Amino acid sequence: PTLTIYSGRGQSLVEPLVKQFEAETGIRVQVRYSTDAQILAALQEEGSRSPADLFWANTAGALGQASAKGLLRPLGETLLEKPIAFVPASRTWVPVTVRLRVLAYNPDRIKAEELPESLLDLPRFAREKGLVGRVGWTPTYSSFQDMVAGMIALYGEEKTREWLLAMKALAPKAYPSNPAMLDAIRAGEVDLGSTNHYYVVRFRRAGYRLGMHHFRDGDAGNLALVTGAGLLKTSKNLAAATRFLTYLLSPQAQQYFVGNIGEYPLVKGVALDPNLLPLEEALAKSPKLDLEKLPLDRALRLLRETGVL
Amino acid sequence: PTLTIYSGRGQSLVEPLVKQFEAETGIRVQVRYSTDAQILAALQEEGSRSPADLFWANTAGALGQASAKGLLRPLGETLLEKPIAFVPASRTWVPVTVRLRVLAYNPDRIKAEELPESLLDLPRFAREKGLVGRVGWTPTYSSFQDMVAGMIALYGEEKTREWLLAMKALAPKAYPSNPAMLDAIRAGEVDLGSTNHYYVVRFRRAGYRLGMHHFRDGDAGNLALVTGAGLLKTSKNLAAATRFLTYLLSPQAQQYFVGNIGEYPLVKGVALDPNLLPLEEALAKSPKLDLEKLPLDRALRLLRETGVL
Repeated sequence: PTLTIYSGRGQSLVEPLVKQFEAETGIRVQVRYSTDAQILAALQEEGSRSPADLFWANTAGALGQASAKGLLRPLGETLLEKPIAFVPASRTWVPVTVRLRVLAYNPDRIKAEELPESLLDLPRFAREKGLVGRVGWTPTYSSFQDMVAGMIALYGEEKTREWLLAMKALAPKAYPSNPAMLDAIRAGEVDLGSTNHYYVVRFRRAGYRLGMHHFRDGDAGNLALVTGAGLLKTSKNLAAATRFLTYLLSPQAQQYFVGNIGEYPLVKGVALDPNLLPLEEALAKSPKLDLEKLPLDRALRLLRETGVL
Repeated sequence: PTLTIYSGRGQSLVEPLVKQFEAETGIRVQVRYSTDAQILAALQEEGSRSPADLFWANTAGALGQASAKGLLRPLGETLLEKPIAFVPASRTWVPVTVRLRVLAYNPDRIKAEELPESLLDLPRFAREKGLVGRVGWTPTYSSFQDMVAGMIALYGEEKTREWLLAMKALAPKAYPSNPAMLDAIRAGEVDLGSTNHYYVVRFRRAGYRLGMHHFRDGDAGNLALVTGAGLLKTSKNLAAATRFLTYLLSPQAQQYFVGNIGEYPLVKGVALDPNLLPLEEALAKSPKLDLEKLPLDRALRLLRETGVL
């Protein structure tokens, strides 16, 4: 017998936690690593004969799909009472960490106080600072796509399309990863880029003074990016899988998420990092959306039609 | 309940952990942030305006000085049995984390399999590979000076002098901090430099895949840099102070050191980092010196007299 996790989270993040869990509990664990979307597909393709016990996803939207598609078991109050925020109405999965969209910038070139209060205002701001050809983005990156989906949810397709086309008119540089983009900010090739907060945290911990800008509370540019896990209906190892979800919400595992990964924890009693906001301040930043139901479908359509993807 | 800590560890490291300890226990913690050397001066000679409970030091050498001066309470088997290694011969403080001297290099530009087995042979390697002006060091940095002290213990001053003079013949570049030197390694100003392992870890976590060369087991260039904490003879808050010492060895605190700081833990119940060695491998690297008794003053004198410092 082995606990089987299907993970849309990265191996360099998952593996050390799994190894610790194996050592402490004596439970053998096997992990499959794919994208959230590939995991969702495989879980459906495998039907009743899936060996899968848990789905540990990079995104609330993938868990929302798994739930809506009847893959997930309802969770009890013991697990669902643990997180401080983001517990789905479906009560079929548990949020484990949250990450924030932020605006990274070079603080030698831009004063914090002149930065825009809204993402929608970013293209005008970039033209104010003469930044045509001097802004970066990551059009193929999952969280950027999530952010565009939140824009649709808040503002509608037309305003979101308008923004995409305005962004394209800035001649932005596209980077295949967030560290590539942040390196370009450090080098002075671009002066700003929308990214995930923990990439900026990692650069700062390494000694690079990269600016971390938050838009006004509730702005689409601060979208909350919730990760989480659910138990599958197919699970034949429910006690081990419950033990594992418990482990993911423990102070120790949560300290790993904060420290090793740079993400915000969702339980209290975790030591933060001077580069992170207090938890209550972090929770204030995102629009209050149904994160299970972001219109990623419509986001990809717009990104394709506008020439971003 | 209250607790006074004299910390030679940086505020950016100590503060988040102390805040969580306060929140968790209701013990009000007061911290003095200073250097290990300034704290020693206070504990042996200069005095305090109020009694301190704990010396949380950056270095085993400073705790060893405090011990030699008789300023630390003896600890016994109940506290000292938790750490896996590095319990001091004096048994007057508890080891909390370990860091390793390593050789940072740019793996795009340097072939790992060609790097020397001993720090002593670095100047020859560098001269042969035509790397004059392309080696960096941090002459003013505490851990560099510790490594030089390890050299004096292992080799004597005459051998250490030769090495220092052979180094100087490479026209090495001097950097005010480890991040500055690692940035120069990334940028291409130099190709390698002796540093502490966690600086390389932080660079790798940010996406800059700098190399971490370890010398052969026992080599002076792999010196173990142990951090730790001792109870002072002046301690008025003995209950809170012993509770904190226990806390520093707890799974959550140890996870914080691995994650937030990048150091090696000294307990087994912790999730590591794919950029760290397994624990036993890290334990093999350093020579087996009495870390409480390194000739730090001789190292300082020698660095000043060879004009390195």
